[PDB]
Amino acid sequence: KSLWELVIEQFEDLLVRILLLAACISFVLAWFEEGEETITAFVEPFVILLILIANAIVGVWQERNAENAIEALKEYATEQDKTPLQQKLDEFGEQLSKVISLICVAVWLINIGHFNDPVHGGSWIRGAIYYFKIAVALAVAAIPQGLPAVITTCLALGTRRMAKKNAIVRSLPSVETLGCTSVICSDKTGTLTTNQMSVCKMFIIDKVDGDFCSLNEFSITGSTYAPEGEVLKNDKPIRSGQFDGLVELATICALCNDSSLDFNETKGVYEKVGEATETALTTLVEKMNVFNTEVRNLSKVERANACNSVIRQLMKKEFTLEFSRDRKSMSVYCSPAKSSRAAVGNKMFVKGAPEGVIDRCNYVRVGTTRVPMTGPVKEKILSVIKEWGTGRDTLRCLALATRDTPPKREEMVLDDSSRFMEYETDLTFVGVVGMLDPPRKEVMGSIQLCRDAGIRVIMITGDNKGTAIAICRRIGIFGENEEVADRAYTGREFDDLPLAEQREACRRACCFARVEPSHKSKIVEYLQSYDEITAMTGDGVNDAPALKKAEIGIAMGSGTAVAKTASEMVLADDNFSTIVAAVEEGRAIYNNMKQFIRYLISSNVGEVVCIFLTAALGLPEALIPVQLLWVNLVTDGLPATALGFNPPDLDIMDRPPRSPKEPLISGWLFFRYMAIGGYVGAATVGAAAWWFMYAEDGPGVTYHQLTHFMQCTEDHPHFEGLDCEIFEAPEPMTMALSVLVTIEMCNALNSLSENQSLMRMPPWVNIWLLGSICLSMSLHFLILYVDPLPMIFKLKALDLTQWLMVLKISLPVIGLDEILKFIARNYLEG
Ligand SMILES: CCCCCCCC/C=C\CCCCCCCC(=O)OC[C@H](COP(=O)(O)OCC[N+](C)(C)C)OC(=O)CCCCCCC/C=C\CCCCCCCC
Ligand SMILES: [Ca+2]
Ligand SMILES: [Ca+2]
Ligand SMILES: [K+]
Repeated sequence: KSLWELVIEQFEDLLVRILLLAACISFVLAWFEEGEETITAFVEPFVILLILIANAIVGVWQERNAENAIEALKEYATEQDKTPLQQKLDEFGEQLSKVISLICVAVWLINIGHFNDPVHGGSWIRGAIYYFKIAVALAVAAIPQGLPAVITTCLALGTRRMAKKNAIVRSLPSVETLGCTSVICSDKTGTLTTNQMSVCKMFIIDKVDGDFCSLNEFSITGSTYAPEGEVLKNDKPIRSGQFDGLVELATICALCNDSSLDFNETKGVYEKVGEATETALTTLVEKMNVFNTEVRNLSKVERANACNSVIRQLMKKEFTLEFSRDRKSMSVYCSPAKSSRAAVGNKMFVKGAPEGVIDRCNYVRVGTTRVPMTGPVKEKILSVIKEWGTGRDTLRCLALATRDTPPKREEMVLDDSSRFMEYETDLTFVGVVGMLDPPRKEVMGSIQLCRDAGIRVIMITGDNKGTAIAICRRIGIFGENEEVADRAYTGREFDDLPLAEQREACRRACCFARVEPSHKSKIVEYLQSYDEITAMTGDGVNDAPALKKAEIGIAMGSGTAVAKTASEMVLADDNFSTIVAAVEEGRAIYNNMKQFIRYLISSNVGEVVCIFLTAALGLPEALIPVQLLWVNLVTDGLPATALGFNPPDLDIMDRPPRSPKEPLISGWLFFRYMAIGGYVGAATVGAAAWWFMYAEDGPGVTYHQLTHFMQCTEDHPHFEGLDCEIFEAPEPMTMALSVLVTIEMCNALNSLSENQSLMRMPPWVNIWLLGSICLSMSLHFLILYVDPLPMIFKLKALDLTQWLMVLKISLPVIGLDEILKFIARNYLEG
């Protein structure tokens, strides 16, 4: 059950029922009076009922549009769980219910002296019932009904829109927190950058003298997974079969990888089989072709695996050593089979992260030579390792080596992967392949959007800290000259920090490189310590316990279904930009709720000001009960509902993330409610008071007469030349009514955005609201001009002259908010 539904939606229904009851009591009592057997006696109950029918029709169509949105999305627990927002809306509704109740009792109490008035027949009871019908009808009107159905729509409206932007939400209460997101922690590879990495640069050993180590760098072209491209040396097109060093490197590439290149004929472009990393080497082999096999004549469907198949028989893989996270490399054992190359012994190819394959290296091959890995051969090639991955391109270096004297196959463990590393201690060295994946377009811009939004991004990659930082500088996470030695840590560094110092690091960090699986859950632990709403991404099962600890666990479309199920939202895009585009939508929905609430509260305040003002001033009452019901049906109805179709605001990603601690209504916003409320409630009684004092063929009276109108029968000398029954005239009541309905249709236009002016976001930015306004307006004109109708609601037709007065009075309500929305943008926001 819902506390808001119980105290507002249901309470409003009982009020209508007891209102109708009050009507039918007046019906029975209007029999014992004389001349009251007229055919007007049934009219009032017949209207309160007839309006209740239309108010119900609105309810049905408002519920039918809500259940459809939820179902259209779905198509294509000991009762103790509620969102902080749901706890606030239920606290709100309880206050509104209580406040309106006191307010309406006060309406009935301030009219005690008006009970025995001659207008009621001179009976105290007959008047005491009337003002009861007033207070109750006001209570029905004042109540902001329809909230849950409008939210339910918006909640599913954005969800359909998020799915359009590849953002697939697991749960619905999740999207509320998406807008409150403070920190977005995301994996670099696959998300912040596409998985289309190819080998663009590569270098090997050229000439070696003590402290004179020379390198032979190469630059390959064609960063697509295709043999399209030629290897270049010093910007000079040279065949790969011109250097003996490329021979050894190409050999390891095609033998250590388990990646194929199935050219899909229907695609037209070469595709990828296996892993993205290893696939690049396969494309590298074809683009090099040191064997100088016939290339062009081989068809598109086989060329990709052509030069790759030349080595499939040159040697043959015996067994392949698996990858281990500790060693950070992998190896194959290849005794030359079917090639008569077994006479020249057998070798062992390895492939992995530089440092591991260099520290555990003792020899450096020079084309077809062997040299003991000394000092200069190490530091003067690892300088290139650094300057490659730290430059403009930010390459992912991958050292390639070979073991000329491998341990016997008669001695090898397989159940223990930690032993694998010990089989790779002594080996030669060939070269290193520079490899890059490109960051997605405008991630740098999507990073920017977060910064403006006050949302912090934290990168979690597997690169070294040097290139990890270089990546952040490329995508604007870090400044090009900012000292980031305080905002970037590694697995070894973060663990070497004091426990209390570690959480302090998470208050400033934006990058993490070479990270243990346990750190992700350990970072969320620290981010939650600073009370930050954390959106964490993941792909592996190592991320699984972290996607439950984080506020918004974010999975991957290409990721395993284990994380996709145990998350709150899944990226079918595998894009980082999808994360923030879904954050934006989370904010857009909450704003749409605040526009809905603002319109109702502000307007309905005036409706309460209206009744209280005329009573406190001494003016003839502006509204009878059945008119108050018409105000509600027309303003609290379709126009307010269509407010849930407002477009996303403009100042949406510039304001800081909304805290769950923030009250539902701020101080300024409450004042803003009262101000607009204050005006419409005064502008409506000033409309009726205008008919009296200043209107043409509206009996011009002094303000003093109008205030003391009850003495008209007595004060003949003070009310000379006037008719006492003119204070019961329908024209002023029509002016008050027409203004109130118009000024609320104008106030609806104020709720297309919270702070953006109507100049920035025009009234036609929401067509559904325009139609709603048109409908309510035409419906009001129907009551005024279709002859049986004005008699019923005690109204008279308005001519063009006094319809313009309605405009002159109403339209400034747009003017007032524009004054306030100006102050909000320029004196509060920024
Ligand atoms: C016959 C009956 C009258 C009917 C009235 C209908 C109201 C019409 C609604 C809108 C008309 C706006 C046209 C004005 C042209 C300005 C263009 C526009 O684009 O405007 C943008 C600017 C502010 O924008 P900014 O933030 O970018 O510049 C701030 C940035 N910086 C500080 C660097 C400059 O102008 C703003 O929007 C300010 C807009 C305020 C204009 C209305 C104010 C008139 C005064 C009173 C009317 C209501 C009184 C009720 C009670 C009042 C009590 C106080
Ligand atoms: Ca209402
Ligand atoms: Ca209203
Ligand atoms: K979670």
